[PDB]
Amino acid sequence: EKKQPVDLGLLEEDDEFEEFPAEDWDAHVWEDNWDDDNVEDDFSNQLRAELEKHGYKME
Amino acid sequence: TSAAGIISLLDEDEPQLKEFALHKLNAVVNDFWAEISESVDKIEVLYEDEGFRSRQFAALVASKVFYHLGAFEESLNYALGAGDLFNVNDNSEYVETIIAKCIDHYTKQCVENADLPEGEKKPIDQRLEGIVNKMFQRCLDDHKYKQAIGIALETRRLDVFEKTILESNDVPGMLAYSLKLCMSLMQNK
Amino acid sequence: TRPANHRQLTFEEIAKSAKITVNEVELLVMKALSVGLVKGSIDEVDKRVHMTWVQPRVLDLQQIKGMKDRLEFWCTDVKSMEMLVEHQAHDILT
Amino acid sequence: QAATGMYEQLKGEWNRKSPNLSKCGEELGRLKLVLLELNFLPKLTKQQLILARDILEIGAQWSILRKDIPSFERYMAQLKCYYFDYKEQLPESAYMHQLLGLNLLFLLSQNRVAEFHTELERLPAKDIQTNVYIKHPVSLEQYLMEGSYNKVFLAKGNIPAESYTFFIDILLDTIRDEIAGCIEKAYEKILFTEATRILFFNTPKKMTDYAKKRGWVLGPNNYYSFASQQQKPEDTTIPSTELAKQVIEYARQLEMIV
Amino acid sequence: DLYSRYKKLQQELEFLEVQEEYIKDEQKNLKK
Amino acid sequence: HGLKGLNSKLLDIRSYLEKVATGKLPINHQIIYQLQDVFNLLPDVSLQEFVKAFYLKTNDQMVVV
Amino acid sequence: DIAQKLQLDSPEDAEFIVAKAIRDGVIEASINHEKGYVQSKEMIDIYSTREPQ
Amino acid sequence: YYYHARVYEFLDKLDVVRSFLHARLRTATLRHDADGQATLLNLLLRNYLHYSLYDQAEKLVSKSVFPEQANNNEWARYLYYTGRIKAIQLEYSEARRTMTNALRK
Amino acid sequence: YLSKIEELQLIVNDKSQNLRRLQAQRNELNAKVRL
Repeated sequence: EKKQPVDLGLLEEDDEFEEFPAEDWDAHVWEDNWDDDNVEDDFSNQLRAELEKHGYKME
Repeated sequence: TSAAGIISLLDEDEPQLKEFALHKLNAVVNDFWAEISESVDKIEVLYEDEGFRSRQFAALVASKVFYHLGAFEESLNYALGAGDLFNVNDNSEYVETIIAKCIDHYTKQCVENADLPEGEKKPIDQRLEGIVNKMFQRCLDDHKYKQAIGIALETRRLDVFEKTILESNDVPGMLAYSLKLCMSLMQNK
Repeated sequence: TRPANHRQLTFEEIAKSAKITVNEVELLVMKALSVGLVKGSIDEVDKRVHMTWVQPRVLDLQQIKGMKDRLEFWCTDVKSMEMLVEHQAHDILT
Repeated sequence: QAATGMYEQLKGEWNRKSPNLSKCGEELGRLKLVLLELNFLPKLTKQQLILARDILEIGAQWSILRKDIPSFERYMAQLKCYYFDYKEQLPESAYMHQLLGLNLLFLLSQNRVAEFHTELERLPAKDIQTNVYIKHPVSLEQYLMEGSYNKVFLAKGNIPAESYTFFIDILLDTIRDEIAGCIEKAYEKILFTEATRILFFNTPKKMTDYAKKRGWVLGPNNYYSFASQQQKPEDTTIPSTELAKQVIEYARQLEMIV
Repeated sequence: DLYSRYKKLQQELEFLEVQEEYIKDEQKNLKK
Repeated sequence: HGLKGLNSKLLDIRSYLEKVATGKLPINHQIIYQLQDVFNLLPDVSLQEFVKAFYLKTNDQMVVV
Repeated sequence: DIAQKLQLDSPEDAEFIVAKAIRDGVIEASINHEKGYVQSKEMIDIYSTREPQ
Repeated sequence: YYYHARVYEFLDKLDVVRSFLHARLRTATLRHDADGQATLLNLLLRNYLHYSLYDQAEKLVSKSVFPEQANNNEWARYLYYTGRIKAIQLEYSEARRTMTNALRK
Repeated sequence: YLSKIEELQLIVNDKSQNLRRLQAQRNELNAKVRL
C-alpha cells in the first residue's frame, strides 16, 4: 500500500521543490494559529505615535 | 488527433463532405467520439436525413459513441439502422459487444412476445431477429447447438430448434441434453 | 369587520366611526374592555388600539358560508400536511 | 483557388469575400478530404497544410463581418490542429495571434464563461509572455470579474484591432445592462448627468432612451428605481415543510441508521 | 457446458434472493 | 395519528354548517359563537415577532442536536 | 477615499466596482451619488438563524 | 501501464499510446476488472492534463462511471485530477470536495 | 464469447454471498441472544 502511495506520488511529480523540501526534512506548533502577518508595528506605531504626536507637537 | 475539424465538417454542407466527414469520422470515431459526443444531437438529425444516404454511418458511428457512452438500445437501434456500416463478421469487441448487447434485447422481447403468443411474427425488429438468427446461423455454424438451443430455449423458436442439427449428427446427444434440461428449466411447460 | 389579521385602529378612526371627539376614545376603549367585550391594549404614543380579540355574537345564513369556506381551507392544510409527512418517514410507521 | 482567397481578403471587400467563399467550398470539400483531419501530425505534405491554414483563415476573417460566427468556430475548431500541432513553421501565421484573441472575445460576447475559461486552460501557452495581444480578451474578462471603467477602456483600445468593433458594440451593451441591473438595486435616485457618467454615454438623450427601454420612471433629470426591496419571505414555506422532512430525514438518518 | 452451468446459476442468483430477502426476516422477527 | 384526527373534526364541523344552511339548520347560535372563537384564537402571523421566536428556538435545538 | 485606499484611477471606476459588490450580497449598502459616499447596511441580520441551522 | 505512460515523452506516447489505453479501457470495462480500469482512466486523464484539454477530459468524465474495489492511492489520483479540471472550468465549490477526498483517501 | 463471458457478469454476483455472510453472523448473533 505504501509502495502504491509512493508510486502515485512519483507520478504526480518528482519533484524539484518537493525534493528540496524532503532533503530539508521538526519543531512544534504550540496551540492554535492565525493570523500572524507582519511585525515591527507597535513600536513603529509609537515611534510614529511620538512622530505623529511629535508631528502634532510640530502641529 | 482531435475531432474539431470533423466536429466542424459535420454541420458543413455537401453531403459528400458529410459522408467523407462521417467516413473519416467513422474510422477515427473510436477515440474521438468523446469530443464528438456533443455533436450527437446533429448526428441524430443526420440520421433523420433520408437525403443524406450514408447516415447509417453516423447511426453506427453514434452507436460507437453510445457504447462509448454506454448507450445501447440507442447504439443497437442505430447499429440496427446501419445494417451496412454494421455487420456480424465485422470483429470488434464493440461489434461483438453491441451484437451481444443487441442480442439480449431480443430475448425478453421474444419472451414478452412468447408471453402472449409464441412462434413466427414481425413484432420483433426483424433486423435483430435476422442478426439473432444470423448468429444462430453462426451458432449453427458453431454447430454446438445448446449454444444455439439455450438461446432458442429462451428464443422459444422451435423453427430454429427445428431439426437441422437432428439430421446433421449426434444421434444420441442433442435432445435429452436439452430435454432433461428443459424439464429443469422452462417456466412455461 | 376589520379582520382577520388586521385589527388595529387609530384614535381618529374610532372618533369618526363613533362621532366621539378624541379624548374619550380611550375611555370608550377601556370601558369596552372592562365589560369583557374586547381584549387588547392601547398604545397612546402612536395612538393605536391592538384588539387581541372581540366577543362574537351571531349571524345569518350567508355569514356561515365564509365559515364553511374557511374550514375548507384549513382542511386542505391537513390533508396536504398529514399526507405529505408519511413519505419521508415511511420507514417509521406502526 | 489558392490565390483566390488572397485576392478575396487582399481585395478588401468581404461581400466579395463572402460570395467568393461558396465556390471555394467545393475544392475545400476535396481538399477537405485531403488537408482535412491532419492527424498524421506531420515537404510534399507541407504545402497541403501551408495553403489549407490560410484557406480556413480567410474563412474565419470573412466569417466575422458576415455574422457567420459559429461557423468559423468550426473553422477555428478545424484550425486547432494547425497552430497547436507539433511544429514551428506550421503554427506561425500572425492570423493566429489576432484570430485566437478574436475567438476568446467571441466567447465573451456570447456570455459563455465556462467555454471561455476552458479555452484559457487549453491555450495554456507556457512560453507566453504576459499576454501580448491576447491580454485584450483576458484582461477584458478579468476586469468585468468586477469593475467596468477599466473594461470600457479596453473597448476603446481594440481599434488597434479588427471587426470585433461589432463585438465591441455587443459587449458595450452587454456591460451597460449590468451596471443598470446593478444600479437598479444600488440606490433609487440619480441625476441624469450622473447616469450619463455611469453608462458611458456621450449624449444626454441616449439616457432616457435607455431608461424608457428600461422602463425607468424619470422625474426632471432625476430617476427613481422603486420599489426598493420586499424584504419579505420571513420564512413560512420552507421553514417547517422542509425541516420536518429534514427532521424526518434526520430522524431517518436516525432511523435508517439501523 | 454453459447451457448446464450458465443456466444452472440463475438458481443460485435466486438462492442469494431466496435467502437475501429472507435473511432480513430473521433480523426483523428476532428484534421483536 | 393526531393530524388524521384533526382533519376529521374539521370535516364534521364543515358539512354540519352546510346542514345548517341546508339540513334545516335551527340556529345553535351557541355553536357559531364557538367557531368564531376558534378563528379568533387562530395564530396568525409570520409576524416579525414570531419569525424571530421560532428562529431563536430552533437554533437552541440545533446546538443540542 | 475608497479610490485612494484601493489605489484605483477614478471614482467612476469605484462605483462600478462597489455597485458590483453590492449585487453580490457582500456589502449590503447603498450609494449616495451626488455626494458620492457609500453608506452601509446593518446586521439586523444578526441572528439569521437560517445560516447556523 | 503505470510505468508505460510514465517514461514516455510525446505524440507516439501521448497519442499512439493513448489510443491503446482507451481501447482496452473499453475492453477491460466490459471485462469488469475494477483496478486496471481506474488506473487506465487515470493515465489518460493525466494525458489530457499534460495536454491542455480540460473539456475533452470533462466530457470524458460525463460519460464515465467509476468502479468500486479500488486502491485508495488510485482513488485519490482520480479525485485529484477530477477536482482540478472541475476547478479550471470555474466551478470551485465541487472542486474543494474532490480534492478534500484526495487528502483523505 | 457471446454467452461465454456472460457467466462472468453473473458469476461476480458472489458479492451477495458475503453480505448474507455478514448476515449469518449478524443473524446468528441474535439467535444466541434470543436463545
